[PDB]
Amino acid sequence: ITNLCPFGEVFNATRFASVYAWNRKRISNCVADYSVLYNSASFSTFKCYGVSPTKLNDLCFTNVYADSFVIRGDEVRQIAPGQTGNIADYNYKLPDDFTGCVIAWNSNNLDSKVGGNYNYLYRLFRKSNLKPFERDISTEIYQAGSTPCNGVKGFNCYFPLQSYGFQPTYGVGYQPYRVVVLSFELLHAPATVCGPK
Amino acid sequence: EVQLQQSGPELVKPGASVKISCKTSGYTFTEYTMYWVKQSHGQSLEWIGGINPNIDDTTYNQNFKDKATLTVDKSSSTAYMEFRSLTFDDSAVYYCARDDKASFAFWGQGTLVTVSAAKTTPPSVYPLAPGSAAQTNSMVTLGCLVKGYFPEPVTVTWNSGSLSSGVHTFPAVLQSDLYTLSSSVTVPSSTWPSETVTCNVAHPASSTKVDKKI
Amino acid sequence: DIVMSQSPSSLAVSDGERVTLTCKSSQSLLYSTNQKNYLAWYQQKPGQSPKLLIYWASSRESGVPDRFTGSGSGTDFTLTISSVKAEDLAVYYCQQYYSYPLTFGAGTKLELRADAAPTVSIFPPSSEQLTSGGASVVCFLNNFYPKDINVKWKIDGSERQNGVLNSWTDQDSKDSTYSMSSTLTLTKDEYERHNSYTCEATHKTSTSPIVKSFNRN
Repeated sequence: ITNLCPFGEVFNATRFASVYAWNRKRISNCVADYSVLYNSASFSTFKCYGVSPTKLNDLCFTNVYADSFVIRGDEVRQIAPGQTGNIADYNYKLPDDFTGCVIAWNSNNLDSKVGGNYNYLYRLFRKSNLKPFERDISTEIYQAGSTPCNGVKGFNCYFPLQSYGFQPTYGVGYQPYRVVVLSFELLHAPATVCGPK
Repeated sequence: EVQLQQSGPELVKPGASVKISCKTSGYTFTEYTMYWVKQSHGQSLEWIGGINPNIDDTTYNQNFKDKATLTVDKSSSTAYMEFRSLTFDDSAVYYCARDDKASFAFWGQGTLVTVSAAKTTPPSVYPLAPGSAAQTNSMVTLGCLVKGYFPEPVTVTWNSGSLSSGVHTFPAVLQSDLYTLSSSVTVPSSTWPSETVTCNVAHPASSTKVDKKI
Repeated sequence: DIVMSQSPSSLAVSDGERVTLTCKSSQSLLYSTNQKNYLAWYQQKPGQSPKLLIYWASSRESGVPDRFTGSGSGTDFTLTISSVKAEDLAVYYCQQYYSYPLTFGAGTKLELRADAAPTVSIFPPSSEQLTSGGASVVCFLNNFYPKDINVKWKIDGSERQNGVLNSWTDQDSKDSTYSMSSTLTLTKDEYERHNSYTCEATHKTSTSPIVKSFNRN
């Protein structure tokens, strides 16, 4: 077959985005081999929601969305259909009809940054619960009480984005894990990205 | 609604400390914010400070610097306010203010903190009677003084509670760390001085009862 | 800091009349983003905790009756009641939510009406008082209106202010009037060195102050 697309670019990427600013790379009109991601057994945690990993070779879809973000080690349970937590209601939410898979692995040596990584941010405060597959990039000041603050970091008026404290010598805990969410959506349109023939 | 259970009254001395609690029930304690309002001088309201329990932040007023501290208890859902270096001006009623919503802020009952340096003394009753043998007014007035009692208040009844019509009870005034009140009733001339009355007081803190005849 | 004032401090209201309360701030409390005025109106019953009635200066809280209407924006604010009742006898306050620290108002307390005239009832010191080593001449000022009354104490024609204690209570609900006591303390040595003890009260409804005295002999 011809025109083999680089589907493994999202797993071997050199730069990852934050959780509140998660990127979505559209992949279309190519052939993907799913045995590289599941049969190689090189990832730490991986689980498909609704589909079987051995049946993606004969059952194929029209479009795939590749979501990539870096979360903590205990926070991998929040990336699931129907969950609540610190990033499930604020940064990234999966719906109950989620038919994709979640592939994750431990990025200990590369994304370590001894001394405190001050690049990746995440949301603790928000005025409402986040919709599934919705991204929030704008950064205003949260107001949990009746107090107008115009650029004031005083009482009850703070920044709504913190830093991921990452330590290289720690029992696993909040370890940075690179999570790639491959959404598998099947529509009534003619299919574009299918498996090997 | 929102149940705000506060502590009872405290009787402390200047120089010591005191603790004021406010237990919440019905809603999430870690969601909303807690505020404290001190009501002094009878009607004036003063703002002490605030402390959002979620991330434990705390702010104070300029009038209450280095005097009151605010801590929370997540396991019991009770807020704490501890006063240090108490003075005579701190004798006021403290309230627990919970900011549930901007439409209505829920208030508790009030914590009466009386601070003074005095011992519990039994009251001394002095009866009063006019010295005029005759008058043009058809109504006569009788008096009853209550001096040297601590702490406030006492129950003052006239003729064991039977003479309840036309009774003027005055509040207490503080002089030399002791409280003093007075009472007066309006009596028609047809009964006085043809019939006698009595001034019955009762102090629940001292458990003494004095019955003086007028 | 942000300060606020109320005008006036007290108002005599009758059953059925409308009343307006004015709360003026030292600066504008208008937030341009939310387009709301951060100011609250409170009402404290005598013996109870204060409760919030009008929030954001234009909205009525659920459970408050429809007579309480809030208005005003920016600097001038007005709390308007259409028709008061017997349950409206309370004190009102004004609090802003614009900046820290939070500033409370002075307090506007309503009164009753009208036209009470006082009397003077002098009392000699008791025999148990002089046995204890002191003396006390008291004269009660009951059933008067308004509360803005003044009293003087003159002993042997000389005015003395040492030991003058006033005791003023709230308005009695049975007659809508006030009662106030005045106590002058002195020792037994000062009681024997003097003969006449007079107290004199001045009132607005009288063109001459009412005098009353008694003799030691």
